[PDB]
Amino acid sequence: NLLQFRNMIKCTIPGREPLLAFSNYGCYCGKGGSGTPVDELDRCCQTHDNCYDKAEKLPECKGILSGPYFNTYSYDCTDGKLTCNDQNDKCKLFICNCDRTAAMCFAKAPYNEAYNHFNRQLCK
Amino acid sequence: NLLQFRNMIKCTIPGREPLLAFSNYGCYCGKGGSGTPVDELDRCCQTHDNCYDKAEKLPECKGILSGPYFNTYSYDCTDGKLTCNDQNDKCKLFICNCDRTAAMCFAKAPYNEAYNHFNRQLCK
Amino acid sequence: NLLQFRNMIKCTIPGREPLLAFSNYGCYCGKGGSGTPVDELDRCCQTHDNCYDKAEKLPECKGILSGPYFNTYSYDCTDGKLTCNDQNDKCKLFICNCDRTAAMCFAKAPYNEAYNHFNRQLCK
Amino acid sequence: NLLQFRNMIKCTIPGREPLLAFSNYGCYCGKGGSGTPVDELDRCCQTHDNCYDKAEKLPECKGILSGPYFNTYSYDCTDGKLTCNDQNDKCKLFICNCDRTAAMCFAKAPYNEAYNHFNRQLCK
Amino acid sequence: NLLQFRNMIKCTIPGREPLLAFSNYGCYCGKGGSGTPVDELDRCCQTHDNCYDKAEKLPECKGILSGPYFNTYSYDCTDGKLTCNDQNDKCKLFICNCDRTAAMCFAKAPYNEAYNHFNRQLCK
Amino acid sequence: NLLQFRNMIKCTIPGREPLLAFSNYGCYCGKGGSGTPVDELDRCCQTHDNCYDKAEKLPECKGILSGPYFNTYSYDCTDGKLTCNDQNDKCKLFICNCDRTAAMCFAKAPYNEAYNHFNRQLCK
Amino acid sequence: NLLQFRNMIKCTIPGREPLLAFSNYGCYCGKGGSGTPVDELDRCCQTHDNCYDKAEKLPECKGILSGPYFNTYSYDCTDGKLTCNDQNDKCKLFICNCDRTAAMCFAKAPYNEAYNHFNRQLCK
Amino acid sequence: NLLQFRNMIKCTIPGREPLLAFSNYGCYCGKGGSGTPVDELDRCCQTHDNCYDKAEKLPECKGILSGPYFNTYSYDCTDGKLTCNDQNDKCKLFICNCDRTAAMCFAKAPYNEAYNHFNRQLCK
Amino acid sequence: NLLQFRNMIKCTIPGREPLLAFSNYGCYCGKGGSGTPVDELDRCCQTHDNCYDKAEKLPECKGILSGPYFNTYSYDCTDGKLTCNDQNDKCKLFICNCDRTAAMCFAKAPYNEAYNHFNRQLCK
Amino acid sequence: NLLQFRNMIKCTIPGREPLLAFSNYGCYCGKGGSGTPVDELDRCCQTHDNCYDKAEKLPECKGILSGPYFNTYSYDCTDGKLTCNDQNDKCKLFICNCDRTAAMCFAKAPYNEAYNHFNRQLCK
Amino acid sequence: NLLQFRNMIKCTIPGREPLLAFSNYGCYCGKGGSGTPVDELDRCCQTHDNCYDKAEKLPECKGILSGPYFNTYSYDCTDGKLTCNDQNDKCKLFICNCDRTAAMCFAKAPYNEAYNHFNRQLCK
Amino acid sequence: NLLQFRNMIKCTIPGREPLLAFSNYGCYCGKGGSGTPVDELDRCCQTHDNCYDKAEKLPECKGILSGPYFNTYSYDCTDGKLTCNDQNDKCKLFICNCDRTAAMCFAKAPYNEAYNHFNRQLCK
Repeated sequence: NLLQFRNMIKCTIPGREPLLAFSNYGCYCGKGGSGTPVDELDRCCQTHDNCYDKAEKLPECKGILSGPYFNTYSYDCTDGKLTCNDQNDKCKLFICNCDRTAAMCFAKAPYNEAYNHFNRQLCK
Repeated sequence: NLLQFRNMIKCTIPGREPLLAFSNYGCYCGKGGSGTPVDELDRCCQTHDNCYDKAEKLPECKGILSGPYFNTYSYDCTDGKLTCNDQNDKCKLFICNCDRTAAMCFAKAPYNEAYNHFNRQLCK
Repeated sequence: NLLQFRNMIKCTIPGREPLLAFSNYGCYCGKGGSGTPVDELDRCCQTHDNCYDKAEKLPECKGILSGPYFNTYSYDCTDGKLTCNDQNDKCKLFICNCDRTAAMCFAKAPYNEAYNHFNRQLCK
Repeated sequence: NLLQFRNMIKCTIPGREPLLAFSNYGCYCGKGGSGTPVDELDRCCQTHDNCYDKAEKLPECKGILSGPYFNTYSYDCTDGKLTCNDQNDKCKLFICNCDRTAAMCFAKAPYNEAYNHFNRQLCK
Repeated sequence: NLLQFRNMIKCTIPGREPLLAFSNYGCYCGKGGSGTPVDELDRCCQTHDNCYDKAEKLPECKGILSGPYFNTYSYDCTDGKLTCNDQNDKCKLFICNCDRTAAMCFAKAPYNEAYNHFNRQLCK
Repeated sequence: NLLQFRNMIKCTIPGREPLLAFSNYGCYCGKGGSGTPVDELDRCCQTHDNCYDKAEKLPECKGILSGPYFNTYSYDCTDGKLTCNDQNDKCKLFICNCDRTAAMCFAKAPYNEAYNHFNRQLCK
Repeated sequence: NLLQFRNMIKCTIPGREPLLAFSNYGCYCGKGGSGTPVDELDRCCQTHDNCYDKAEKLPECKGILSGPYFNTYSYDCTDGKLTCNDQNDKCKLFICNCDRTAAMCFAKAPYNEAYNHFNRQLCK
Repeated sequence: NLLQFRNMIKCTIPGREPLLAFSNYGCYCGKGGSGTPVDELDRCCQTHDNCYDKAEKLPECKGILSGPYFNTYSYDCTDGKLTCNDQNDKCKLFICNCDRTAAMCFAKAPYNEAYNHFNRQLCK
Repeated sequence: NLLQFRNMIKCTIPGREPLLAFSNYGCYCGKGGSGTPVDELDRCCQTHDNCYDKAEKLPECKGILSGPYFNTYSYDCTDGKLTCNDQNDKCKLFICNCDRTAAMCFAKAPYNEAYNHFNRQLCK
Repeated sequence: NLLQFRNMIKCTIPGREPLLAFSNYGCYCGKGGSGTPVDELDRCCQTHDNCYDKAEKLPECKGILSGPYFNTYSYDCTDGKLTCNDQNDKCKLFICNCDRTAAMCFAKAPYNEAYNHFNRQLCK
Repeated sequence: NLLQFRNMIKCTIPGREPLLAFSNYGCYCGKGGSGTPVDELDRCCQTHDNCYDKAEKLPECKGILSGPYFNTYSYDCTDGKLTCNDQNDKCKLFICNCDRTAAMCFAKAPYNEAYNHFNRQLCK
Repeated sequence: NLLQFRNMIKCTIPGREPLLAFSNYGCYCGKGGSGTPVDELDRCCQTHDNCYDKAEKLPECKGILSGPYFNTYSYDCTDGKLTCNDQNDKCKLFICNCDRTAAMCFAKAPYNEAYNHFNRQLCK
């Protein structure tokens, strides 16, 4: 779920509040992005969006609150490494993997504070 | 067209008024849906949406009123079956199948009054 | 960018103001469209959208103002012929081609004065 | 229903796409009729509007989809003429006549393209 | 006034909270008209609007808060029956009758739960 | 026309600027209408609105700018008395008469300054 | 309810229309206000708000339309004197008192014609 | 946090999706409520609001994301009983207690589906 | 008044322009705040807001321009101290303290550039 | 006034309905202004606007309804020639002259129908 | 600053609350000046507006809070007269004169309460 | 055009992304004026607006897309200097100069980071 993704970011990027840094960044980080990513971080978010889009169509993703925002999956953060532990519910597993890949993608990307709260009318 | 779609539902589901049962059901049945389906029926509607999405991009679909909402196709309902009788117009034939498939999917799926008039804010 | 795109059209269709003939044409011309294209011209605009969609995902396209709307590419118009000059900047080459392809398409397709300033509520 | 109305227009007026010539003409043709008719054609649309208004207060009209826009009646177009064949359902018969009368009024009236795409703020 | 009207309904139909059963029923109940009444109950509401329409035209009705919504009239509910006690003020009498007639009409008409929270888009 | 009605008011009520007193008065004077009139003057405007509604339906009324707002008629104000002079154009004559009886009605009605810019939501 | 409140004021201040004198007065009169009261009258309206605030929290106030705006209480006005008659329904007694107290306050306080239709942007 | 409150409700009320039942109920359950509670459940939500309001002012509640919506506290749900385990962070403890009291309050209150998605204009 | 408040900040904090440092800091500094403070400085602003809230309800605060935003009090800044010299006007004396207290709290508290121009969506 | 300017245009340009051709033309003709004129006609309107801006500053111009929109001046249209006749009221004379030179300017400028209802966002 | 402007008004005009007599008079006094002045007083406000417009382009005016609304100048009001005492800061001196000139213009001009709370749609 | 203007700035000031440093600086940079320029940099922007204002008035500027925002001019940036190559088209020359002058002005003026993302509310 939303909070689990936030915690996954804390796992890959210690000491830095994810909501207070990735919530509204560039053209895709945050809520409903469009256009072209302003950098590598932003593209991580663009890809994250696409993954979620895929989850909504996944055969196994069906049911109340089974959406990426509310669906609670099982994962572990051990020594800066994340593992998705779901075996039975493949929807929770797909979702977990979307967040894992993203959190890890965020960790390998330069973060520019100037791109925070970017005017999205420029994202076309 | 949509009126034909409604009548296709009546064919496979005589016991219901399509506009009261599938107008605002789940996250995909009815005007613009998003998020992930709440159940099997909702999924039928999501798939329907996709089919219409494909219909618009189909090469055979061209010209005014060739869209799934208004394009009139030829079909038949005899003993609750539904047969798409278009052959020369591949566009109309495609849209017809979108409707025949969804209509049979609607009947071959459970209905949950609890998901009718669904709170779509719970779809993400 | 779009301003360059307008001039490319002026390069391929000398006799007209792109903003008066192609910005409210059919279902897709002019951006912000959907549904089924009404004719060949309308398809041109649709494949032009798709093209912009791909540009926003091209790996080579990252950075402030790298989007197809505002990204300034290098090109030339000599003897009714358009040439995209970009070379090492693949992103800005791809966009230049999107616009090039559309401008030549607009020119080869018949123009239907009746489809200009099209309703759009009819594109469903 | 509206789609049937369009076809009734094609009957009395073969050389025209109804949705392109009457869906936005004068002050009453098409959607938001208000003010004074610009011409005889425009008046046909005001009458039509009034007829539909009567249709909704006809004691015989009642139930889901019995409105002029969605109610399907039985009619005929043979060698240029229109015949309303409803007998039992007087609600359909009425709606059918609303449409038939407007269709013949459209054909028997002058067409002024200067009045197409009319600036309705001039209707007051 | 409207608050009194709700109580008149509680008078002729004891168990229901008028605001839950008659606020979004069919095309006309709960104010906001258009379309064709879906059933007898819906008729009652359309007739109720008409009544309010006339009230706003009665010579006897003028002055601040003389409208049917806010004009407080004199009436009584005893042993399940409604009595309009206005004599000296014809306007208050007319309005009180509009509400009385409507309350009795609701009580006599069948209540089709399927039509509650009805989608007005289908009233055309 | 608009300016003529204003002058007709100056003819029947010397010493006032019609646009400064009848612009937003009560519930029907000006632009909007709705509810029950707050007094006689307001009722005069209510009746005026209705007369204008009848002119839009008048057979003689049809042509560009032949609406009450812009249609210039022929009238006379001589010694506080108004006379409508049109003989050839019955639409202009009807409009002139709507303005004339309204102006005369205004003159017989007490004007309450407190009703200026009345909160029209209280008009129900 | 508010309509009853208006009549209570008419009971205590015979010579005026509550809606013309107390709905846009100062900073607090008329609901939807804040800041510092401008005079005694304005304080009356403030303590009337506070009173409504307490009513929404009174344990005895629960149920559809139990709020101070729409809850109909029992009361009487005889010889310029207001009496709240409710007895076993404590909620509807408390509200009746809120309105009673305000109406007597309005009457005892000086009325400042200059503070009517007050700016409010000045209430900070 | 938000999700923890949701899970606390599942603890006190097994078999029933909290977001799908309490998210938009009555006048206070959900987001920013006003007026008077429609029943006991609703008041539980009114009180919950007040508790949160208190937390925002609690001396110990200070810091980024230490708000009731995002602040993750420690609690346990064992055999339908909830316990708040925080000892060090008194802000997390206050918040936990707000949710605990509410979840437990919800469990002792009749739930009416008709009050779900209640028109809040009636909450005054 | 607010200009005086600004100058009180300059007194205790010569090294800053109050409008660039405390205009949009945290969740409470500046125009309308909500949620819980991000830090000690933010808390000073929350407390300030409350003080102003009290100022409005103070009995001694009455009349036009007696609000904290525009009410001018008498005070003094000598060697970075700040002394409220009002004695006869208790309202002005109260507001002055609100400002003196917040001003000294601002100086006796840490400043975090990371919380300046804070994303208030993170305040709940 | 408004209607006079319209008639002045009919004087200089017979065979056209000024409100039907100059209402929303280019970027300055009508109501709005902004940007660069699309041609000479548009420039005439741009200049007109400026003349009106000068009249509002004219010393002689002051009094209720003495603005360009409502101020009735004295002029003559004789054989396609316009003459401003005011001598006593210099404000009416100035206004008349703004309308006169504009009407004459319109007559010397080519009228492009394609510029009607121009998308004013392209005017920057 | 504006508060100083108010006091300058109290100087030349002791028997009036500036915020109640000039904050919404005519077409220019107070806030959204546009159109033609209704009277001499109204003109004083248009001039004032123009002066402030000049103040913002004065080369001597620059920096935070140097605008006419927030910039504090030094002035004097003794036995009814106003004296601008700024010498070094020519920006303040200018603003001060803008205010002084308007204040004396207000006093030396007629006051028409009929023009208070003016309907600015009559300004065109 | 604006896109060219951004590049002219990249010419005279290599390291900054113009959109990050000059889009929300002071009161005038980034379009949207009013107030008094805060510093030399802000002056540059105000002067730039003025320039655009004049451009919209140059006799030499007419036709679709001749405005300073979208009018594409001919220029060159070589070895850190800007050259406007327009000769045949004075309008394009004027605009090109407006941008050139501005770019050079930005480069010469001090950049006060504290004024970036400045609150326009303080420009009054």
